[PDB]
Amino acid sequence: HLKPFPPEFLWGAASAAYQVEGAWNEDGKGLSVWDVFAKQPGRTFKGTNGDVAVDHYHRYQEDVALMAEMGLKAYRFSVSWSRVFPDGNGAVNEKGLDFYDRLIEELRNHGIEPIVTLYHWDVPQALMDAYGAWESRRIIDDFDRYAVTLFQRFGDRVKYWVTLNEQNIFISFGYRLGLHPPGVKDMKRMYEANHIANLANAKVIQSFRHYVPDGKIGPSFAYSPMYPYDSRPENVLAFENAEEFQNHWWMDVYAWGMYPQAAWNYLESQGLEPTVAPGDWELLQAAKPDFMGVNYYQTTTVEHNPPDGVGEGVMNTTGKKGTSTSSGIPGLFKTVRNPHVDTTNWDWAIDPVGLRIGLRRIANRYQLPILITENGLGEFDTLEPGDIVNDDYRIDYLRRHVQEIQRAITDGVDVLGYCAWSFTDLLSALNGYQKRYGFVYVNRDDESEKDLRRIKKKSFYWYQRVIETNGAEL
Amino acid sequence: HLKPFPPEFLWGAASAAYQVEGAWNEDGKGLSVWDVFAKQPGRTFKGTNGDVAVDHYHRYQEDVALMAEMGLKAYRFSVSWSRVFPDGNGAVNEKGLDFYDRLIEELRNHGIEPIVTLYHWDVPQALMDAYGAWESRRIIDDFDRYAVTLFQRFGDRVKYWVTLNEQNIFISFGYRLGLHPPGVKDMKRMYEANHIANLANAKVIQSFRHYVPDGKIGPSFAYSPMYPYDSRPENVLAFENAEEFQNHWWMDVYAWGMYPQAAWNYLESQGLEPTVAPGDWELLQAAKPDFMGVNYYQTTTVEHNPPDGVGEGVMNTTGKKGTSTSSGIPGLFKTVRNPHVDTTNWDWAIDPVGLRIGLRRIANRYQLPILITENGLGEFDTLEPGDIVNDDYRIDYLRRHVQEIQRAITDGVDVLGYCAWSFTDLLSALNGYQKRYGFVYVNRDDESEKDLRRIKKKSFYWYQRVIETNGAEL
Ligand SMILES: O=P(O)(O)OC[C@H]1O[C@@H](O)[C@H](O)[C@@H](O)[C@H]1O
Repeated sequence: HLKPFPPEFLWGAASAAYQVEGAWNEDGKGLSVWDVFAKQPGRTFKGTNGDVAVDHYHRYQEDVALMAEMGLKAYRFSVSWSRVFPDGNGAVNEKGLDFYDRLIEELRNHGIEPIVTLYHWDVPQALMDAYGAWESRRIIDDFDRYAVTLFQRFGDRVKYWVTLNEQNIFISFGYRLGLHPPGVKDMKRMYEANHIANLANAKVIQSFRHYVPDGKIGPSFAYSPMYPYDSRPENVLAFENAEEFQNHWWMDVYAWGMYPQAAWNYLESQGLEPTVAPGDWELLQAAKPDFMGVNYYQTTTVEHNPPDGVGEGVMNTTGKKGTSTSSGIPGLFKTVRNPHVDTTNWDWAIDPVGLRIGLRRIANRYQLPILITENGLGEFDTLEPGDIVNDDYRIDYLRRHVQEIQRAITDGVDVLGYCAWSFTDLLSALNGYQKRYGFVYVNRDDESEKDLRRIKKKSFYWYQRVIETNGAEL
Repeated sequence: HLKPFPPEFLWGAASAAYQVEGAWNEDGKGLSVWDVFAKQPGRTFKGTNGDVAVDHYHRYQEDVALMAEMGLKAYRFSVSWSRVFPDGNGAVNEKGLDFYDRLIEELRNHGIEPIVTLYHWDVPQALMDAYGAWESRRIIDDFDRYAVTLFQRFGDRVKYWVTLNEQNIFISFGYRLGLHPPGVKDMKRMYEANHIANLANAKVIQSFRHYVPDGKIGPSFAYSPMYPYDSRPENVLAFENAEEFQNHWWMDVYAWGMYPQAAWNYLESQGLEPTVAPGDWELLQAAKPDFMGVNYYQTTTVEHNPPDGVGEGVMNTTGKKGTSTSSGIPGLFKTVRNPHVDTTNWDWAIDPVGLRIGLRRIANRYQLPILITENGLGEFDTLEPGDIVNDDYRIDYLRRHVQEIQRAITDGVDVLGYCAWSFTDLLSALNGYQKRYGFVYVNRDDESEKDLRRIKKKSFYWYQRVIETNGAEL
């Protein structure tokens, strides 16, 4: 006897500003770090970038009309900081705020709840130039000024807010793997920038309690739950290390204001632990979120990794299956193909039960409500003549994950909503346009913008029926 | 680089009153539930009982002398409730208090730290007769009065106190499996008596803060960390359920004062959740321990168990390897032999890495210091000519486990000490005398009581050398 989805369950879809808006230099918008980075040769798939993306900036009315047709209860989007402060921390660009005001008014006029993401990796380039952006404590008050600007302008109309989207990704990709701006490969700098982002997160949550006393706020963590390969004790210990280093390192700080101790000591032993200032722990412990935001796509299985073992592996950014290779931390753990699940063409594991496990782990460890801020299937789509897209593979993926959400709710996890990535097709920062996630196909590819026309996929009508039945009919 | 064991690490050994003392009816001692239960035919191995045990009650001076020869830093023993209150409540028996006074003086006069366990399974039969012992809230104030009596008489000389030893064992065995007093097979009653035991533990810890303000106290949990069989999502989920149901169910209450929510929901859905009265949560959440006590012998590997699957299985009280079979809870998990570790003749997993994992899990989840109150190998010993007991198998087990403790300490776990089970051979209620745990052989078996003379085993001299080098030489 499964519990039903609660009556006000937030059935949503999501996007991010750099990935969907376009209009990169219009109406006073400044450069973001992604404007600059993506135009460096070799940084993005086929040199794709967000100059135009899918032009949501100009076409938001058509897109919101499609959301209304679907019956979306919630739409999660991010605000482009460089539209609001073109130089990051100077005078406000009113035309920038006005875009998001028009967007929010469009959502509310169709009965859709806005979910505002403050930060989706696009800090203005001017802050990188002035002081290195997230690597400097100066960003704490600059991010707070920006957050409070949005809180005051939109807090009367927006109840649900996300602070940092996938801090573990934009920090580790920007400072350990060098795949995001600023392109650094330095573990000491990574953990320093990470600590500053933790403090910025806490500061803005503190501010939120003053400026939006009846709102709900949380970070959105890129959560891949770890599995041991088998019951060999060394592999279970590898799993303990992996879960703590990859997941508790972030979520313990979000929930408890404390880093986990075994991980801290391993970094201390390598001279990698971040610099801690007086007041840091007090701020991190005082900023309790209303929920843990969860971006979930796949689990990760790990096994023992000797001290001279595997480090950085090969990442699949082309969609040729089976091209990724194991990665890990020497002495702690390394990843291994999970033989009991299938994978996508980008080698992401398809593990709906892993979402139930992840939701249970967060509830069991932190007792926090969860907002699923991202989940979806990135795959090639074929436009068939007559403007038909039969993405049964995407329906099957979403269906099985939504079913496991219902089992977690029945277990006692307080799930507040589910936001599918993505509403329309959009730019994947590192994979181009052909790794599509949308309910709505956009007619363009990596070589041509074509006409950017919106075409409803079969998954569009499937999710429409999920929402109409409140998830009773999947 | 391994860290050294800290300078004041408590190198110890342990026993339990009913298993070691004898003198079951001397100096006004009342009958305990074990006095009565072990005399019923078929309850214990070959009808062995603790009428004489190894007669430590009359030979404690000899046993403490052997401790001083070995160089024990600490000795963990339990106090017999029926020696102190033959009735459970009512008049204190001064000759009962006087025995533990003489014991504690003997330990202190040889520079050995006493660790007093308040309760090891032997509630006076009178309380079982009057109101069902642990199934009644009356036991909360009666246990408290007993504990406070011990705090007042010995608080000045005893710093380390253990409240309930293996609450999960004497509750589950006594009310689910029917193998311990009172021999019940009723899960509803088990969870009621468990809840009262939780309240009793909390009340005594609160009293402890008043009466022994400079002491350290905690429960000692029988911890078998759970492993998933493999990375099949359904088997990881079985591991989440097993770890929560078998371990978090107790340790979450000890550390946070809360039951885990999914396990609670499962029990409530079966009409098995305990009765909560006003003020239960407040008391349980106020009673933070100074440490988590850990009795570790083995890990458990689990796998998926369908709704129509395995329940209770066969236990090995014989010593014939391969007799035990799988057990579990239908729909949640069932146990499976771990193909990657060896096992004893009683089918217990030999998994020293499992101890490090369990220590890491407790530190990672609760951030508590750990006192390892029990660890040992139960095996057959042969007395060879020349008073030689070559228990190399026992040395091998202990050495590997101590080595993993050192790695846990190096990882950052705060391990306060290590109490091997047991100092002398003693009585196993369900396994008899031939499953020996001691550093010191005791001359008796299940048939012949002989003279009970003490003989130092090879492992006695090994551990003497461990303590002498503070663990540098294993
Ligand atoms: O585009 P990707 O890398 O395939 O992932 C799909 C999406 O989910 C997460 O990674 C991010 O929050 C988004 O920026 C987007 O990347």
